[PDB]
Amino acid sequence: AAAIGIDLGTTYSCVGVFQHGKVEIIANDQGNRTTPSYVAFTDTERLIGDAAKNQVALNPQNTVFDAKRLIGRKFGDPVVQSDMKHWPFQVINDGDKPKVQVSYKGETKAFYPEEISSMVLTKMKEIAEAYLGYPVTNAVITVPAYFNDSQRQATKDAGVIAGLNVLRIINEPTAAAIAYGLDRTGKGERNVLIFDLGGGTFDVSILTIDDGIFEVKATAGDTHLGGEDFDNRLVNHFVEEFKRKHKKDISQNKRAVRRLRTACERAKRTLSSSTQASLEIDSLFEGIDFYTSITRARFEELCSDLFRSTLEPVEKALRDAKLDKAQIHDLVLVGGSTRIPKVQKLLQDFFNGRDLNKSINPDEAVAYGAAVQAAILL
Ligand SMILES: Nc1ncnc2c1ncn2[C@@H]1O[C@H](COP(=O)(O)OP(=O)(O)O)[C@@H](O)[C@H]1O
Ligand SMILES: [Mg+2]
Ligand code: NA
Repeated sequence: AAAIGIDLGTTYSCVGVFQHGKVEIIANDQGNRTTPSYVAFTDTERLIGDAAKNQVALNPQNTVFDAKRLIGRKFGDPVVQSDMKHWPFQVINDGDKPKVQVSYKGETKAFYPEEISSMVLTKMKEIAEAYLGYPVTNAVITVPAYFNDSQRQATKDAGVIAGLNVLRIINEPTAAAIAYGLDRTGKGERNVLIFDLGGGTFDVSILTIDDGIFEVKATAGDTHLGGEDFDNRLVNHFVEEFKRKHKKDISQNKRAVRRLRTACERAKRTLSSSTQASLEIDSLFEGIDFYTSITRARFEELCSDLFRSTLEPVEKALRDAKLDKAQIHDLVLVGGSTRIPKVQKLLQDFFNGRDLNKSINPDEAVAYGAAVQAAILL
């Protein structure tokens, strides 16, 4: 019975399995190799993953996401108080622990963050079981390197609730290094920089590896910079373009904006491989169809300040680790947003033309390494 490796992401989760000498990343019901970390409650159903994200415009108060920002924290934690103000769902205090309160099957219900995350883990477990054809019970789950003991415990608890035997909780940047075989060095210190630009967060880690032992030397980043911010820059551009062309301001209509945001996230992905993308949304606002386009160059201009800002935490991490650029042996790209060509150019230029490790889809690298580690531990 194969053990699985699970990246339980802030915005997207991913599951892999090591089998027959190789890692397979497992696609879900809709054919997608990553799954949104969303759960929604309706009058009749609990929806998890793609199905939950796909109805967020319809049902915002009862569609939960960002549980990883709450997990293992206390209600009065300044991070929780601050993050709350930008979620459409209600967070309440039950004994200084946060709970999310929703309507389900006509009743008010409340769940701890680890219960919400357990629902995402259940889906990841089910996706794996459908592919393997038998039940899976053992898993490695990853967490950010900066998670404390309470956040690690709560993550393990989420796995227990989902029916998993959690073999180990390992750090995300460590998992990514393992995916590339960087744990095998021989004697001698190797310094690895993991540049992880995901959907909601930006993490830079410098690892030193010595005889297969990992040390985290420095971490930096920004817990509120990621792909979602690039989507919002596109949204704002198109709200303005709609206002010009149709002299109407859609910004007040929450449903129109959410539908526009969905379309922008899709166009953004297209711009990683093409130089132009089309947007076609029927009946966006008061019956008006919005059919337009955007070039890669314009997208890069709209986000240029955000892209450039990713280099300051790199500089900071190097300083805290007391390392020069030349002393970094390997650069590893992690996170879906590192597929953006301008982000790759900025990092490569900053490192004076060095190669980037990017042969493993960056949004899959953490699950990949977790899967390798799971098989070892079994
Ligand atoms: N081809 C692509 N081009 C640009 N951004 C992408 C692409 N594919 C995925 N993304 C972005 O990656 C982000 C999710 O990153 P990921 O690493 O999968 O999640 P997490 O940060 O939750 O671990 C989303 O913002 C998504 O739009
Ligand atoms: Mg991630
Ligand atoms: Na992820």
